[PDB]
Amino acid sequence: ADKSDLGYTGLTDEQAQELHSVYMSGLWLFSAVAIVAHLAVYIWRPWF
Repeated sequence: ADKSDLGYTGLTDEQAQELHSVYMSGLWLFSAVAIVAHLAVYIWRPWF
């Protein structure tokens, strides 16, 4: 016995993602690009 609005059950996974997916999405975004800001910045110095 539970909600999952015996239909909301599915769309949930999507809404439930509206807060989750998105979360783990921007999460690994500013956590990778940043890493670039650390390298990409000290990476455009050397060229040879």
